[PDB]
Amino acid sequence: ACDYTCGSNCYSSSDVSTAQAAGYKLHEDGETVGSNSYPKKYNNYEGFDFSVSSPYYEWPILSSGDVYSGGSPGADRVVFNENNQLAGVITHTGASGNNFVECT
Ligand SMILES: [Ca+2]
Repeated sequence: ACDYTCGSNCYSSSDVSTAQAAGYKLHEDGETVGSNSYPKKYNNYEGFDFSVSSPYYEWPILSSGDVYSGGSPGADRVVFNENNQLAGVITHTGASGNNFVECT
């Protein structure tokens, strides 16, 4: 089964854990990767019920299972906070322009 489903993408807890670890390390190092510069600050304008406190940061999680290294980031993102706590997994799949919907 999928622990998280973003549109047609299936993710296991292992996959979110791995993506989060990479994003958080970049966060600690003050570094970013890709043309859009990830990890970047996540603003919760959609008002998703996370039980972890802000600030929040978004990092791409890839359907391939590969850790994001540049190139196309796809539509899915792992949201983590300043204390390296997982807030959730979101996606642009099925949302107009910059809206996000939560993975199921
Ligand atoms: Ca996987």
